[PDB]
Amino acid sequence: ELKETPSQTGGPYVHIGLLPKQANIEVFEHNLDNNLVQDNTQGQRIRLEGQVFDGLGLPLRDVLIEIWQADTNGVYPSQADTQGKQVDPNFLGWGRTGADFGTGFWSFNTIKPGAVPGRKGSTQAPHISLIIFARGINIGLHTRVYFDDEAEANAKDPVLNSIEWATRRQTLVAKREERDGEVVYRFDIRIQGENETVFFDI
Amino acid sequence: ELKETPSQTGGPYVHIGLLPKQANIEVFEHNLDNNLVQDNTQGQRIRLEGQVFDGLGLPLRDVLIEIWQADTNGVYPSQADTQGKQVDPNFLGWGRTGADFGTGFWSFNTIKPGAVPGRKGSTQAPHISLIIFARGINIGLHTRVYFDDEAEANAKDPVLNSIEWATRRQTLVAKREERDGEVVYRFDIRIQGENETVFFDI
Amino acid sequence: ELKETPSQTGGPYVHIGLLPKQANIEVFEHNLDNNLVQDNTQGQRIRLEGQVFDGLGLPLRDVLIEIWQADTNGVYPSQADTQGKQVDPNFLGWGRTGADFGTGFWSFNTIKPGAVPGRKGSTQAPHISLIIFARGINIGLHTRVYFDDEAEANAKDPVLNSIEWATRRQTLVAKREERDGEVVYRFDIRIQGENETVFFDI
Amino acid sequence: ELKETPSQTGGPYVHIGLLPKQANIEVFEHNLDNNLVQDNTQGQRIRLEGQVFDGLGLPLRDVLIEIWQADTNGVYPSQADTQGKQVDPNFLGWGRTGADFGTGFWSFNTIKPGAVPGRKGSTQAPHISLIIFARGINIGLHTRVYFDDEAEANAKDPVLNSIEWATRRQTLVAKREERDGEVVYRFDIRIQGENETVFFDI
Amino acid sequence: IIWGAYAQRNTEDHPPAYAPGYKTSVLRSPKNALISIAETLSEVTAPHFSADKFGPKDNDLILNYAKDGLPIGERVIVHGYVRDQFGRPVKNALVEVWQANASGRYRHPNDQYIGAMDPNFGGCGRMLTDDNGYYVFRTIKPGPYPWRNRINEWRPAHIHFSLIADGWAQRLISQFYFEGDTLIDSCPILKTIPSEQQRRALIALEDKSNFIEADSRCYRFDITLRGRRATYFENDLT
Amino acid sequence: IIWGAYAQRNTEDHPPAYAPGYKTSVLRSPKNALISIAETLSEVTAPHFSADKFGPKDNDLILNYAKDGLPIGERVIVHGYVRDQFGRPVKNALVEVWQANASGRYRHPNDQYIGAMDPNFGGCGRMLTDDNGYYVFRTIKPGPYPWRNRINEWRPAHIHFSLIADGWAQRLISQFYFEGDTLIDSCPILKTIPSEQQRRALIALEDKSNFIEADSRCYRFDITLRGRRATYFENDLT
Amino acid sequence: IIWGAYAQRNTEDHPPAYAPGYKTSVLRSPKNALISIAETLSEVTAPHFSADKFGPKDNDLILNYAKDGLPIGERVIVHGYVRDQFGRPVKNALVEVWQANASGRYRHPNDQYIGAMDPNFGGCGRMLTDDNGYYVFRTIKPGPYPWRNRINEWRPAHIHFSLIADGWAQRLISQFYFEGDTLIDSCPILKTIPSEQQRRALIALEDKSNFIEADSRCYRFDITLRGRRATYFENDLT
Amino acid sequence: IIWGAYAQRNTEDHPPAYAPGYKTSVLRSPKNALISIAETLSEVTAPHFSADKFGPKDNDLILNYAKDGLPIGERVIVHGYVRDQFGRPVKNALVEVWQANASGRYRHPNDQYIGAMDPNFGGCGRMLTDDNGYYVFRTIKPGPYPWRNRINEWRPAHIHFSLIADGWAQRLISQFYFEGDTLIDSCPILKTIPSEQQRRALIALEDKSNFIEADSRCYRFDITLRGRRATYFENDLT
Ligand SMILES: [Fe+3]
Ligand SMILES: [Fe+3]
Ligand SMILES: [Fe+3]
Ligand SMILES: [Fe+3]
Repeated sequence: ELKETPSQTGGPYVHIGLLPKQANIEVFEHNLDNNLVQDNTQGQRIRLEGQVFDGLGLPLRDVLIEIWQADTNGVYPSQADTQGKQVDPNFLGWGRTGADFGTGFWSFNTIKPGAVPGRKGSTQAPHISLIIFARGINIGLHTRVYFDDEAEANAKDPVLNSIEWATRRQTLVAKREERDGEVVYRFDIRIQGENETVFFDI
Repeated sequence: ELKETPSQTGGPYVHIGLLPKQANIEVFEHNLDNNLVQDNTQGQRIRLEGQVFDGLGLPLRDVLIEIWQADTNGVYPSQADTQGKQVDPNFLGWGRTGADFGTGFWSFNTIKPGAVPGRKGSTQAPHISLIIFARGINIGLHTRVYFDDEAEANAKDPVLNSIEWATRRQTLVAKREERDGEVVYRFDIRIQGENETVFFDI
Repeated sequence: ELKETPSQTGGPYVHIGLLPKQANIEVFEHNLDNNLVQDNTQGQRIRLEGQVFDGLGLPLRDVLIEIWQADTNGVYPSQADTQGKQVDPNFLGWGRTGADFGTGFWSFNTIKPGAVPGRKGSTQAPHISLIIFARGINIGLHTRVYFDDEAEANAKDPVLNSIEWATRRQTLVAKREERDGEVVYRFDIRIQGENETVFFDI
Repeated sequence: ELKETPSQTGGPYVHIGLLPKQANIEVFEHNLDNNLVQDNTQGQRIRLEGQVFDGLGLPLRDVLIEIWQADTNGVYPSQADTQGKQVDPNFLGWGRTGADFGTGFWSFNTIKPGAVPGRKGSTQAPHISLIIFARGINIGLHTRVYFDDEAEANAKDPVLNSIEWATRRQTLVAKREERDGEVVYRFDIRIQGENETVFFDI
Repeated sequence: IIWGAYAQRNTEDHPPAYAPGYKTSVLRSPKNALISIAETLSEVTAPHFSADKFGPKDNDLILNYAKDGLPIGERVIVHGYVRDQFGRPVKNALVEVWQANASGRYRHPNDQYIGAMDPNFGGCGRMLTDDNGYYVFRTIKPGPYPWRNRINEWRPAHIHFSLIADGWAQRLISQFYFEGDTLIDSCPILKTIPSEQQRRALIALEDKSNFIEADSRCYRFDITLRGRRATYFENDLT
Repeated sequence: IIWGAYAQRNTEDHPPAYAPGYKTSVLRSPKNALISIAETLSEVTAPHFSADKFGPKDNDLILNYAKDGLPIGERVIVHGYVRDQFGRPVKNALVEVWQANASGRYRHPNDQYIGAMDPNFGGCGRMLTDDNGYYVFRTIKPGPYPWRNRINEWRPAHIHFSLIADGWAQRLISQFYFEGDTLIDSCPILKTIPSEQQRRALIALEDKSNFIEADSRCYRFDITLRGRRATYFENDLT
Repeated sequence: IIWGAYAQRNTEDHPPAYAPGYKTSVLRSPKNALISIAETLSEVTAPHFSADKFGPKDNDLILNYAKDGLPIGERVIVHGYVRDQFGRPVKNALVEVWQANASGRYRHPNDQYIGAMDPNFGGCGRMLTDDNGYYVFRTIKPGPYPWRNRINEWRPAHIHFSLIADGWAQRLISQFYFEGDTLIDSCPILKTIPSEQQRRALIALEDKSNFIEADSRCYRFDITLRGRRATYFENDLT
Repeated sequence: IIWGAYAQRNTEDHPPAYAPGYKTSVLRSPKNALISIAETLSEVTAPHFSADKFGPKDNDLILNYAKDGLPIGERVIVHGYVRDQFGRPVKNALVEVWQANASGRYRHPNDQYIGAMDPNFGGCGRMLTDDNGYYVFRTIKPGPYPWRNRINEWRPAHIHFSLIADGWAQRLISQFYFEGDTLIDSCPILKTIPSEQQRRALIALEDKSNFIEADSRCYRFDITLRGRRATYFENDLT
């Protein structure tokens, strides 16, 4: 048996390789980005945005974020999804973005995901899987984003209920807002300190 | 090549050897102290004072402090100063003091230093280099003291601007006060915790 | 990665295994030989002949020679030929012979090859690849035979021009003769000494 | 005691570093060259020229040559000369040149040296010390150039007489010629083979 | 075959989050332990990237940004295999790489090192592994880079890489180094990895038989991702 | 897959041409160094031999020359695999072998050794490797042979072999020996090979589980040829 | 010669600030990493102390506080050289020392140990190194001292020392111990130093040829400070 | 002191002239042995070069050919000492160096390698050693270079150097390599040197304390020349 290749920080220039446009490098015709909504994509459009803070309360302006999620019916656009249901054909389920170098704000344009089956016949509340990479972070940090308007589903979610310190569950719930008809969920991530965001080993 | 001799704490009795008077030992005719102002020394006289706090917010009553600084024209009384300018002949540039065993207060009587050249043609804002030794401190901690009335010079200072967490820059600025015509700069040092003072590896 | 099996001399009896007829052993119904011309083979028939000399100027009477070459249009009868052209279907491209035990003369009946593409869009002059094995020779010696009536093509040949000692290029050119309407190219090989034949590491 | 740093070939581009002009690199204001005659230099002007041949009889077109010699009175322009005589003040005694890339010819403009003391009260015939470096030559080869018009002095020369194979002594004698009033000594060097030039370990 | 969960990540084979010798980790590491969860469909699935969107020079860092001429530096090919921990090839995984140029200079707004920029070098590439888990790209060997951790800190020459494969649980970003670089032994980033054998797993090896004469050297570097276990009894994934 | 050139032959893994301890090499070795060339289609191609022309006993040295009875000597099977240096099987390669009989006597006009000739033994065979690169032949173990290098020189028992495979650059002739023969350590021909590990690569190993009861012993011997590199960028072969 | 900056302090050669086995370091260590800076004139300069101000017995701890008689304890001379890391002598550096008496008792208000005070011993001295970087002082060997870290903690015999030299960056305070003291192996303060070789750099060695008959023993102890690099190209210090 | 002759060159510490693995030496090596002579004034003297003729950037390969910008590649300083075999410094010796650029490309008419040329790099420098035998120059680390010995031969990164010192007998040209380069072990030119210890004498060592932060690395490389013996009895030199 082999050992997993060890992780190393993405470093401060993670953009050169993963978001060349943000570093002003035009070498690719097709560029991966933070827009998961195609014209025919099904579902309600939402904007997910926030900042990532370090232990001093300062935003990380060099952080790279990716999200992975199911479509509107809770099916993953992946060959490993075993639900036997047809997934939305116009949905990648994944996106990548970088915090703005000046403000530290990051965002994605996506769709609110449907509920996905949990283990042993349970049902998971709607969520988006998120990972963070940056200078100073030796291994990508995994977390999840749940939605404050799904209180009933959140209360029965297996993963949230597996966090024994109940007070920390709230760090995983994004707050719904409405900027000009657009639905926006705000999710700030606190890497260290008070109200530290829960991170998972998945 | 040889390795530097490793540091060890000064320990609780650092006064016996470095400030015998504070320990009531009269063995030396000339005793090094915290008064850098001689009668003919040039410049404006100032008093620098403060306390050093541990991680519980309590003052260290066994701490030893030294300062090193330039004269009023920004020239160091050292053979290694390469400015080609004449230094004030009545100025050592260095002093040593201990916190009071009861209150924890420490002070120096010195002169406000002039601006010193920085690297690559830059100019440093006026500052005093300070080092702290005590029981519990394994290696002397280096910091600098800048002056709040030199806001314009501080804003352009190379070392202050090299601290990327801008919020921590303020821990290095002493506050000017005026007790009976005397100018006093108050500089408290917080070794650990909230508003922790910046320490440098020089 | 593995290392190539090391070479060893063919030894004095190399004929038992590679030309049993020359050693008077009839064990095979089909015997490999020095006649590359079949009745329907295309091209001009030529005879290639010569002797191989040792360092004393004496012929080797126990030497075994093989040649490998392209057909009349410069296509190799090999699956590794990538020209996309059809090769002559009645041509093996390879032959084997032994020097006569008494005189040391060797010969092949073949066809004059067409020019074959060289690297990077160049064109090679017509040539036959030749290898020599014998007692005393630890690794088969590779050389090439070019034709003196292809002076213009030879002058532009990449491999000949890669020999920096220009005077040695001539050892690789066979001389055209005409014995009773038959075209004969004479190519003597000098393994060692004056006018030593060029040998390649291919 | 330490061991001498081991020699390595100068390689094919020895000109970049030792004769940048021949490689078309103008980085130095003062360039070392093959002209040892300054306007006020004393002595008879001579031209020394020749070619260096490899074992096939072909000239080396990438060879670098230096010479070292005494002035017209046989004194070396070196602090290590112990004769107590004054040396010509307008004479370096050293020069460097490269063979022409096309013809292989090399030359120096210098002065015929005077006789220099040999060991134990002997007298050396007039000579120039010469060294050769090139791709393929692992250690610089040392030789000397004597003059055919100094037959009497050559016959008594200690170094020439130390060569026990008398027939090889002649390879060290250059031939005097006269091209338009100019005196020219021709000295060809044969690195290997017939009439191989004598090389010394000095 | 019915697939179950990915095997647990062995935390002792990776650096810890808090590693004081790498100074920026002090404020960017959680103080709470990670919460381990049992995997669901969310962790065992991942996106699919079609080869159709990749340009012909996406894996050729020597030519993909070349404008007026070739970039300056050492021509090298890097290749190898991506496998999971049980030795199975990882097919059609997205491999993205980025690095500095021959001077140790990154084409990034935040890099002010004096090492010279190369107008013909960009420094990023990508490729999909094939059915045998094989990948190959060509580039200029990067130069070591000074940075401020301690004042005179220098990263060994390295290429940053990222893999998105079959399951989100396999997501990994790391860096590989070059055989023999003396800076490898002093790097505080490489020293965040606890074991010497794991530090050696990030060193690409000189592959001499695969050098291309009068053209490019070659380094071999294999990558191992977490692997899925098969299920033969109860399947609790859903 | 687009194939490029064969990897360079590693000259340090082979004997040199001039090897004074093997006396006939003194006059049959070039004094000039070999000139290395970049490969073209001429070096990467080779002929194809059809199995149709091979007789049923071409790989059976015990019976292919038998007239009145069986040859005298030790019945042995030799088998193994031919691979290239990157481990790929070499398919349909022509393997030809020749050797002396049990007495150390060759059926050759120039052999006058007193060891007795065997009227039922010829000493040559051939075969094509299969798709796995496997070959197998049966023969009589040859006896060691005296020869005049120094006056009392003796070759260890050996079988001569030749391979014509996929590329002319792979062309190779060599000899293999038998595990345990004490003459192996004294042979000046085997000593022309510089390294001990390469000398050991020519020793066939006893393969006891493959002996055939009350019939024949068996030796295992694998052969490695030069291998081709694959090309992923410019293809300069033509 | 144009001097540039002092070489970077090698943090792995020194104790870390937070070292839980030395309990008072838990609240007196910064939680943030140190910020490294590029040196300026402020860091490369330092004060000068004139020999004129030093009394004749400042380096004689046996007599500088003696009133009615000699102090009780083991008479010892300690000497050695102060050099920078590139081996250059450190000239005219101020060396200050302090220690307990023969009982392990410090003449300090905060010391209440029952070990007896010695009315003829003070415990502090100072001296300037000479042009060869040499220093020499005489004292009474100090006794080991109990203290409250764990309840039964004992410091090995030690002398505290401080150096102010040519550059502020060289400023150093440490302690040296005596060859063979068994407490050296158990001291949590000495164990804050990560490497065994660095712990050994603080042990003064018995120097038997330099003992003074019927008078005093002698210990040799050298000290190494950070050294300045020379500049041959751009001088960015100012 | 009356100086006598230089000590005999130890031929076993140097490569032989004929070294078949380095192919061009086959035709460029004498077949006769060298004739050793007793030294005279001709061999113990050498020319003197005045510092006055050297330009200010002659030892700065980064800037001496820079036109529009800086050369691309790894900034490095190389320094060290030149001593004779008895350890005496070699003063005012002329040291000349030349090398390829970061791509392994030489600015020479005869170099056609595809590695890119750098318009701001020339590749040659020179300097005189000082009174302590010290030298220092700055350059771009050169890239390894393919060449035709065997077809896929590659020189490790190297800098060529030449010394003209006090006596003509000391005249030496050689090359130095960089610590850790894996090509060092395969180079047939380096392998012409018989002993492993002598091959190691050509490897420049990483000198980490002398790196210049955010600027350049540094390598240390010392050179040893033949030394003169002193005479105390008969002086037969003249
Ligand atoms: Fe990086
Ligand atoms: Fe103490
Ligand atoms: Fe045989
Ligand atoms: Fe070179």
